[PDB]
Amino acid sequence: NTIDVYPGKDFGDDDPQYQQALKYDDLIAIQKQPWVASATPAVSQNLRLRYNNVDVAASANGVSGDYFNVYGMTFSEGNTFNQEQLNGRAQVVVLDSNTRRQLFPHKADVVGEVILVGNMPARVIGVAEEKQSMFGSSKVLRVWLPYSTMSGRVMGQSWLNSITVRVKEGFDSAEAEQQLTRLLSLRHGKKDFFTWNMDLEHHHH
Repeated sequence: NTIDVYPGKDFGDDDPQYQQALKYDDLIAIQKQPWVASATPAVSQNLRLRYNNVDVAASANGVSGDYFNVYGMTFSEGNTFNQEQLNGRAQVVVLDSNTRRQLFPHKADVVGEVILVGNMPARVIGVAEEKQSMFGSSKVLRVWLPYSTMSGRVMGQSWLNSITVRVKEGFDSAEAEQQLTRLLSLRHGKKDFFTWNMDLEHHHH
């Protein structure tokens, strides 16, 4: 009914070698299948975070900030983006627990710190805790900014977190998922991704 496609083998696989599994050309190929109503990517930008002498690759996502709820992430410090930050395109950032450890190993509190997100300074407004979330903790360094702040900023190189494929009404969704899987295995020469098929009504994330 809707089918998510994810890179790698298991939930939580965002290691470097999996980030490039799903291609824009794959999205376009899916989009042309006759059983597909629509197919949408979720995209991160890879950039570098700079704080003092730390300079590290990270994946940044622009989110709408009900985002943390729907994935089961809570905040160990600070909070999610408020309405003015979202409307105002504010230069503010939420850290994952890996990023927080990397940049601020010693600090008791990091809310109010400023980091460079690529070439854009951003005030840290919270730290998200991923360990009890749907997919567990990241294997890489993740940050989140307001979607509006990210839109039109070419902050770095994009990769596909996932592709969500809506199946046309009345089509057999198990067979759809099998066709999707054949299509992509053939384009890749292997099964380096996995799928999660569900009721549109349950796709709350």
